[PDB]
Amino acid sequence: NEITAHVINEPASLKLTTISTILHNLLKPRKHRLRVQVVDFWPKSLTQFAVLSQPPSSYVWMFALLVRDVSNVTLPVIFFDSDAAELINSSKIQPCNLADHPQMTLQLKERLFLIWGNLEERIQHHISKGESPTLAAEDVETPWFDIYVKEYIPVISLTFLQKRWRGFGTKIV
Amino acid sequence: FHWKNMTSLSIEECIIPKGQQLILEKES
Repeated sequence: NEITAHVINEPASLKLTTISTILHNLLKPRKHRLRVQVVDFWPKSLTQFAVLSQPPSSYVWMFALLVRDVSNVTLPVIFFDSDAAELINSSKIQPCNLADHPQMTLQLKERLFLIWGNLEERIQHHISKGESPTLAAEDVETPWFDIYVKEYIPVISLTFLQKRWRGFGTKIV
Repeated sequence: FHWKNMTSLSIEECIIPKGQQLILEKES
């Protein structure tokens, strides 16, 4: 599990735990560190990686990476707004209507290639073939990198299904 | 596990409440 030179993390004192530990004494906000591989993502079109926040045309980054740890368990990690900008780490790649920006979409693809390798290609391959996108993960080797996540419960009883995780302090280089 | 975020995702879910944000910010 040798991490890519292509992903740098912010200076932090958090130590390495596992996704198994995260899921298995109260439910307050937590801050974890993981050594991880991307196994899936949402949404399936990179064209939809930025959404409209404020009309008429103000967009923000919003997507999720399904990540997998040494302990063979997955976690959906949300990259939103400034944290997603941190990851993308590119002046020329900005939130907008991506369908209207083919060149920038290609640039996004190329940048995200550095964190998930041929995952996107394979996911799209399966969609066109009429097969499940989850097949893609086992087709390819995706790179390893350290990731920071902030655990929290947004306002949408109160169970674990109600927790969300958000990536941060992680940049593609 | 079949996670919700792998089918649907909204801006609601991405917003960290101000109180929880403060806890994370201080511990940093």
